Amino acid sequence: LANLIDYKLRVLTQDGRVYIGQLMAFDKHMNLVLNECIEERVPKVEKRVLGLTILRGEQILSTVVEDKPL
Amino acid sequence: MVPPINCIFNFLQQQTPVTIWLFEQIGIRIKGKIVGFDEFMNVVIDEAVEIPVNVEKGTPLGKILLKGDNITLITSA
Amino acid sequence: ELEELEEFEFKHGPMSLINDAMVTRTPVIISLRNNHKIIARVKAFDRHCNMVLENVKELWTEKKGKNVINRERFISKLFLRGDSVIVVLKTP
Amino acid sequence: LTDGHLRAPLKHGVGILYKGMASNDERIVKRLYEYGAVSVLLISKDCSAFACKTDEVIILGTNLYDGAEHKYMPYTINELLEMVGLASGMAGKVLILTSHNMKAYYKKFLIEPLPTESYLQYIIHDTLNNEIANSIIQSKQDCVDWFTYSYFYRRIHVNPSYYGVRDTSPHGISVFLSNLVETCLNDLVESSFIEIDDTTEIISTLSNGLIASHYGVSFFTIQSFVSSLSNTSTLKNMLYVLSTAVEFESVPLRKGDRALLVKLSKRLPLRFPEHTSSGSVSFKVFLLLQAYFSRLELPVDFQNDLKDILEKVVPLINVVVDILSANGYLNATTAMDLAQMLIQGVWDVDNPLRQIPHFNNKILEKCKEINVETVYDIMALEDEERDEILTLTDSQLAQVAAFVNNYPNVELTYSLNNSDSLISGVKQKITIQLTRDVEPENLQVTSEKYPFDKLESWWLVLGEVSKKELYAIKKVTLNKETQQYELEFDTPTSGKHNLTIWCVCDSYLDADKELSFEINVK
Amino acid sequence: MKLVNFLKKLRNEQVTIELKNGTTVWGTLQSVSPQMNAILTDVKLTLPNIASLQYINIRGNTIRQIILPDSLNLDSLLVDQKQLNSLRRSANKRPRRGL
Amino acid sequence: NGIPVKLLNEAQGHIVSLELTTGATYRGKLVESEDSMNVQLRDVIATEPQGAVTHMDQIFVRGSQIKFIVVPDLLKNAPLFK
Amino acid sequence: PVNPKPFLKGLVNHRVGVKLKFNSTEYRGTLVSTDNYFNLQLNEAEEFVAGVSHGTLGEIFIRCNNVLYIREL
Amino acid sequence: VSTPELKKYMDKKILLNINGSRKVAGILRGYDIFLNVVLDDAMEINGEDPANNHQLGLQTVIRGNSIISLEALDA
RNA sequence: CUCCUCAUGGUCAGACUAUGUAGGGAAUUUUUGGAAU
Repeated sequence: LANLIDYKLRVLTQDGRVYIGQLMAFDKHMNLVLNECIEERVPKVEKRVLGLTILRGEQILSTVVEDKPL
Repeated sequence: MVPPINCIFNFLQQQTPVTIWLFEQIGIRIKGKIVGFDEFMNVVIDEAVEIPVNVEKGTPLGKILLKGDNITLITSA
Repeated sequence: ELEELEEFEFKHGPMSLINDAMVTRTPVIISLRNNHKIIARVKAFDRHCNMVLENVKELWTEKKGKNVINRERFISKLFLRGDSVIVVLKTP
Repeated sequence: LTDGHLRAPLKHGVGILYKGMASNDERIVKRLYEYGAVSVLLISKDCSAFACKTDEVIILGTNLYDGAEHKYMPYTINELLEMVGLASGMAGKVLILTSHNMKAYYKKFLIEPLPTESYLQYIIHDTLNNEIANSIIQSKQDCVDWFTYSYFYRRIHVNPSYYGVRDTSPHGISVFLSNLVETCLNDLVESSFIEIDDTTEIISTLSNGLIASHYGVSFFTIQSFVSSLSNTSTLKNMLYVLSTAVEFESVPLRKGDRALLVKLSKRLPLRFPEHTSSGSVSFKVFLLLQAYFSRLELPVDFQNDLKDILEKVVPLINVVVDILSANGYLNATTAMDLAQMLIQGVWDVDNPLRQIPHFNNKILEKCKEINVETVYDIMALEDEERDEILTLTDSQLAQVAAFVNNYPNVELTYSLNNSDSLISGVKQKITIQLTRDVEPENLQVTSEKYPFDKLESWWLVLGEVSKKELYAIKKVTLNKETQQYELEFDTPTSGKHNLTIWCVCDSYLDADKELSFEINVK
Repeated sequence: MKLVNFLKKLRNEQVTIELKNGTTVWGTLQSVSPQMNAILTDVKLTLPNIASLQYINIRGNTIRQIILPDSLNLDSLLVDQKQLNSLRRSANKRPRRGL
Repeated sequence: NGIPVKLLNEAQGHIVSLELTTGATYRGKLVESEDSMNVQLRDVIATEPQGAVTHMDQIFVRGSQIKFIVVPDLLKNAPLFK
Repeated sequence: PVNPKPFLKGLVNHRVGVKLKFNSTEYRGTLVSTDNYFNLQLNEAEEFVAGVSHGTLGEIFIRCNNVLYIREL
Repeated sequence: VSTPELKKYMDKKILLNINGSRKVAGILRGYDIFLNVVLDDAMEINGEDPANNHQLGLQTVIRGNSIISLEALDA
């Protein structure tokens, strides 16, 4: 997970919503902080710019490498 | 302004009939007297009854050990 | 000493069903939370009921535009999480 | 088709031979060899005692593995000799497949004679203990004069460099020898086998050295028993203590026995103490005793090791129960139960019914059908019911009958000298009358899972349950039908004292006959 | 003992993980964390129409089950931790043997 | 403790937005954040999944019930880059 | 105090039935044993779904987490 | 185990929203490390119109694990 | 691989960091599911 640091990552939430953001840090619970994170729902449609977000590790399903770091 | 475990203990001593709201289930709630409990809030409940709200009917269950995880809201009736 | 007590409690507790399954190499059927069932032999187990199962036959129920039909498949080497277990039944 | 794989190899003209086999099957193999049906026979090392005369012999590998050593070790030149005696011609042919390091060793000591040496220097502690117990050696002078008879003595003179005695001379020998025996004596007095006091010099024997020397158990094993065994010890601990001994050095392991021990440990009643080593032969002894108590289907490899263990254990378990008696702990009861379990092969709580020879689950159920609990109810049974219960072969039925007959229903009675006059700290003699159902023709003990023969014996026990103190014990061989035995035992302190007497057989389980009585001591 | 260690053994293995949400995963395990968090590479993933992904990290609690290859040696992989525990746990008369 | 817990403690005194497991969104000034993610919030504007919006003075929600937070961009500078 | 653990210990070796949170399944059988985390083992078990007998399962293990309550029958 | 700092909410009337879209109003009385709460003058607000006074002086206990959120009615 | 605990060696006035034959990561706020339909 440390290799994934600073990367743009796609996290899939428990509810099925898709969040995309830079992975700045994690912890034991897999609580993630995501910089410049935006949300996509259906697939672009229903995309929103959230900004800096924490996500809970209990809600996270999976993460994938989206793009390279800024 | 009393801890909840002490509240449950006064239910224990008073032997008042107790109504428990379960978790994520509005349809049914369980009722009966608290004869004892543990640290996990598992409760031995005597003359317990299932109370479907959906006039209310119910099923007499006799003695029961109810697990504390179901517990949403403990009350007196 | 503590280790001994844990193994013993495991032996005489409800866990005895999955212990007996591993030692006798007997098939057991597991009702899971996905509404799927796994009849198989227990290769390994865990306190969480994590399991290594061999000769897995999983049975499920599917609904279509007519009568409900049962479906089943064979998975020879299956490893299972411990929380999906609703029930582990041991039978003849 | 016994020896489950002996079929397919032997079918193509190569036979299999190893210890532990079905004997019939082995004999068939041998007959094929003699008649020429099998031209080739593969014999395991331990079967060198079975001498099958050959025209030629091949020896494949000089290295055998033992776990205890934790590496392969080459064969004894003795084994190789017993391995070359089999072959004779038209010309005697012996192929020996060896390493380069072992070539010079075998190529010399097989063709040229074996130089003989003496290993006494290792066992001197036990040997000298034995001499002191027999009280032939009254003093240290006496022991040196006793060491004059040793093949060791002659040897240390002709080749002193082998034994580490640097000085070669009459005085040098004397000094070195006296050094050795002095070290021995310090170990014995420290371990409480003996005691030494100045007035030439006087040496006396204690309760530990008595039993150790009598049963012949080695010094080190006894010292280990002493260190581990205390009061309030459990049956598991006693069994561990039994497993840790030097007598089990002769039980072989190659890598499979140990891995299989791990796999077997799921199925066993007990669990080895965490602070000792698994690879050590002690753990294996432990699990094979477990497999003796629970009758598992053992590999034929492990059957032999079980047999070896059983050949050792009876003296050892006797020492275990007696050493606890010497330390005056009432828990010797559990040691007695364990000894019974070793003679028979069943647990105390699991079932008394399984004790009777050749019982299995189904047959036991019929006993529950007739609602029998103890074995004594089988003695009152008559022939028609027995026929209904056991449908089996005639030899097995006969052994069961012999079991029933020689297993006595014996009654425990006591007669005390004076119940009114009871003084504290005095040697109080009791006369216990014991009486037997049938007078024995011979004392043979009958058990299937314990192949070796045993004579029956008994232990008379007096102690108080709450304090966990055993006041008195004695061993008896009851040949007659009715006898009397006098326990000379010191009385406890003043006041009311519960005294419970057991009559516990060394062999047969569920023979425990008890009578409880209490006396007020002044 | 701990089956998670058995999963730790499974690096470079091609597996199909069914998940509690019903998702099917197919890929080569690069590692599994003790949390049973599984990082995989060359993964085709089917949500309940397959998406091809270079790397996928899955949180352990979401894993329903993992289907292993039939070629795997379970006898060998299952017995480790006991041997490790034994390793962590670990006089004249020495030579029963002679000359 | 968690590094994101440390950031979230830095977020105290700022205006944050919170989405709970139910889906309701609470925007307001974060008074207090415990280690367990329990948060005390002020002058909250709340948007329900149905779209209705309400105003409340003081709200405190359990950690376990929070889906996620959005915190101001000021904190992104440091010191979590290390 | 009479705790759930002693009541359950006294309930061992008796015919019981257990209603799971789903209520989709109830199990009536002899209570063989229960562990410290409160998993359940029953013998001769019978399954009652929707209050009707589904079938006779036999020796059965119930994950603790699914148990809503246990009652003596 | 950490204790929630609820002391500021003590003896204040609060509206708890709880799992299953349930809502109750009552004065905060006790709490513990577990976030389990004792409420006095508890009033259930049912989905329809009405509200029932469940515990006027007899109070009640709510499992902290079931507590979704808590609103302070007072300041 | 990660977090905690513990131990530890160091540094600062309990905290931080390297290492560990260590313990651990199923009973309310996260990883042994209230989900299923």
